[PDB]
Amino acid sequence: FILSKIADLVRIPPDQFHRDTISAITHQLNNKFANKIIPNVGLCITIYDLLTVEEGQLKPGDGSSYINVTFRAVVFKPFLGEIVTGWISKCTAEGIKVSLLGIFDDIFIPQNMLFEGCYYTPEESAWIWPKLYFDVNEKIRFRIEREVFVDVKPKSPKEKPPAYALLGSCQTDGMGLVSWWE
Amino acid sequence: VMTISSLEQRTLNPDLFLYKELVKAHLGERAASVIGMLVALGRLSVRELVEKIDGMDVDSVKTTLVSLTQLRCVKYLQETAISGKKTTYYYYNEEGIHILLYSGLIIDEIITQMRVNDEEEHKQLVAEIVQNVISLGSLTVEDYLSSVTSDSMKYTISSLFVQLCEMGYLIQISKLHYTPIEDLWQFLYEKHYKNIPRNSPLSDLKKRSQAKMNAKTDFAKIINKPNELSQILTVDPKTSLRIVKPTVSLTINLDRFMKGRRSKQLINLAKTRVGSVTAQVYKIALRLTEQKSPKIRDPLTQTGLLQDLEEAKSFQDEAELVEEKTPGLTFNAIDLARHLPSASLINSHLKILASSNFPFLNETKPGVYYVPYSKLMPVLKSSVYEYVIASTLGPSAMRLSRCIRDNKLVSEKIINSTALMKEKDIRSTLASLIRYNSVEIQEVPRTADRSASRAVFLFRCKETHSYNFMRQNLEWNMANLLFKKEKLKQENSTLLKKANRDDLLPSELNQLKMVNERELNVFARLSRLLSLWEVFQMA
Amino acid sequence: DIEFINSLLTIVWRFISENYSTTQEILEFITAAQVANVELTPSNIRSLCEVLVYDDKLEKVTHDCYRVTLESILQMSKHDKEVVYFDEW
Amino acid sequence: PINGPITNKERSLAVKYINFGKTVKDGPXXXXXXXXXXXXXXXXXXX
Repeated sequence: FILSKIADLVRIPPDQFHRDTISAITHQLNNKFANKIIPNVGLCITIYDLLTVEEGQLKPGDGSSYINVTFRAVVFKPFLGEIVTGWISKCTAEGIKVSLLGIFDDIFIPQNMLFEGCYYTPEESAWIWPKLYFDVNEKIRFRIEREVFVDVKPKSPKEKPPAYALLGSCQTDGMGLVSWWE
Repeated sequence: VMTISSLEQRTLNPDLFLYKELVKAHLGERAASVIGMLVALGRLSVRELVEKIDGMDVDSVKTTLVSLTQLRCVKYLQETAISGKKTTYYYYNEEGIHILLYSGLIIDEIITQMRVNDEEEHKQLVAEIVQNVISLGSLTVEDYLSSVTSDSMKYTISSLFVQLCEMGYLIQISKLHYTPIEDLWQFLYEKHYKNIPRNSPLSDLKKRSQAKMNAKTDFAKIINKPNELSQILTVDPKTSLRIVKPTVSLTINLDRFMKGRRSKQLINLAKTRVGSVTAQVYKIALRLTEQKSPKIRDPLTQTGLLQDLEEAKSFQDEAELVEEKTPGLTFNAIDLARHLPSASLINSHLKILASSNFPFLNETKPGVYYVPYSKLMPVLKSSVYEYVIASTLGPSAMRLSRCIRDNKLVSEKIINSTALMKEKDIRSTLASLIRYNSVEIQEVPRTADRSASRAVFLFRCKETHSYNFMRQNLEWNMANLLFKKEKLKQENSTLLKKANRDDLLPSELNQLKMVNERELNVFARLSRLLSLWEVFQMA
Repeated sequence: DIEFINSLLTIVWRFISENYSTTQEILEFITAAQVANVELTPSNIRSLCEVLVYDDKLEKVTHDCYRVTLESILQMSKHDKEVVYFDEW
Repeated sequence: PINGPITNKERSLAVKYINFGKTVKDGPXXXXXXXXXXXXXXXXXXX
């Protein structure tokens, strides 16, 4: 988690005139970002405070209220090398894909830098170490290494979806299972 | 599809991007900006840099200025106007970026031709000395001598210093040596137009002879000033051996570096047409006589002024007679097997280099023999160019090229007959020949007066257009070469930074060997076509 | 017709190596009469002369004759490299 | 064209070329007053 500082312009309809500005701008800003991904600054969660707000203007052919304000929104990314709790979900032979419940399943760690004795089997047995192994529903500690950013394809109303994707290297001992200790 | 074929970058950057590409690898960012703009718009003013780009005014400009000055990447000129104040205009300076493209290639010939000594400490010594020269762009003797460690031999590094001045190579820093050839001619043209005390309005054509002849003799003293001067370098105070002036600084030069490779091109032609021994006999002659041989320096008056229609020869042959003068007069009398690292007289091996003249050399005066630097170039450009078409396309493309060069401007009637064999395959490679320029197409109708088809056709001339297409081979080869080498960096940048901090894992060492492989080979490809371009820059 | 242009690809093959060869026009007068398959006339004097004149073969030296020098030698990409043509620029 | 892994000497020349380039990138201390004809540039050349 980290706190970004950004600016933006808000359009509030006549329907919200009965309430207070700060309350109106709040709801609007919530409909703006929320769960949506903000480019290059990481993924955003919620909104914090409101500053710099000034007199809003009006365009001739509408009748609404356009206000340009800046605010600090709470976003998400720990840092380059942080270790954080999670667990795997799905799998094939590439590497394990660890999902942190509460943010996204986007985290995926292929097996390259992992322990020297790891291999996938078609036998439906997930993975094997020369110690032991584990599977889904069990908590996993994973470290961050690499981060990538891409653009988006046009939306199609009724695969390459790497909107926000993080991967890492777990080779340092004591990772992937918390009951090995204690 | 997907544009990955690099059709995007293909069309829009002839010349141009070449320059700011090399300085980007050199420095990058702001450094590429100024030079790249200095090319496109040509002549540039200090204030003018700010207007166009909005380049972070006066912080970058003053920083880049002195940065380009030390390595002399900008041609400097200052003057004034009849109105007042002052103005300073910058030009793209000679080729200084080509020298940055050279680098070790220059130092190569420096190391290689520094022998006649045998395998000494010189290797590790001057490698450190020369690399300090080109990098800083200018070196004063004393401040550099201060960099040398104490309580040791001080003249060990000065064992070869006065030997760096040598004959060619490093010369002194002098004054206006960097200067537009057009401008210095105009600045020197003063005191010529200016000179007459209301003499007499007779024979207006004498103003020609006055200014010209007085300019030529004043031009000669300026160009021969950096060439050979024994004043500074040969200074020999007592209580020591010959030692170069501690005050006056030095700089490298175009003289023997451009000469060394030019001889190689002659050797490659020699070695092809004669034995290995004959190439050596012809080599030992060139090594001694390369000093007073203008060669690469030949025109020297060309850039910066008009030639003529009428007086073109009277200009040209005036140079040709001094190209007759110096080689004939000054150059060595017949020697016998000088030193070297076949007994008696080796002139018999010259006689087999004599009896066979065509295509090249073998010009003789009674009592003295030497190779012309004028008539040698046409047959030098011929061979190499013919070998280019030989390399690129098959054997069929070769034969037809000279077929047009035997006679001139004829139709397919006598061509089909006299060329080789078959019509259809000739028309095939005729289209491949006429594909990119170089034969043009003739201009004339058959009784149609330009009207319509069935008119007669002829294939003719066009040398310079069959030249410049080898000047398009200059940048676009080295471009993608160097570029995708640089793109190989930023892609592996995360790896390289990890490698530098390390100076682990199976797959990390894999991509480490990968880039290094590509690195080596791509520099070997660079120097390859580098030697190919250098011969095509003249005539 | 078709018989023509196919007759010049044979008799000129190995005769080169056996050639200083004096009197360049006699060189034909030699070649013109040989193998008993001999062709006809001086029309072949300027034939193999001014056809084979280029593409290595024999050098051109004065007093009408032919030399030999460099023909004896010939008778004896990961990421981005070469492609050595086109591309305009 | 042609080429390939030829002339180890040239490879050494290539290695040197890379080494010389690295030294320039690392570099930017006197430079003095030399050759400056501009008083405005000479003032900035002091530092």
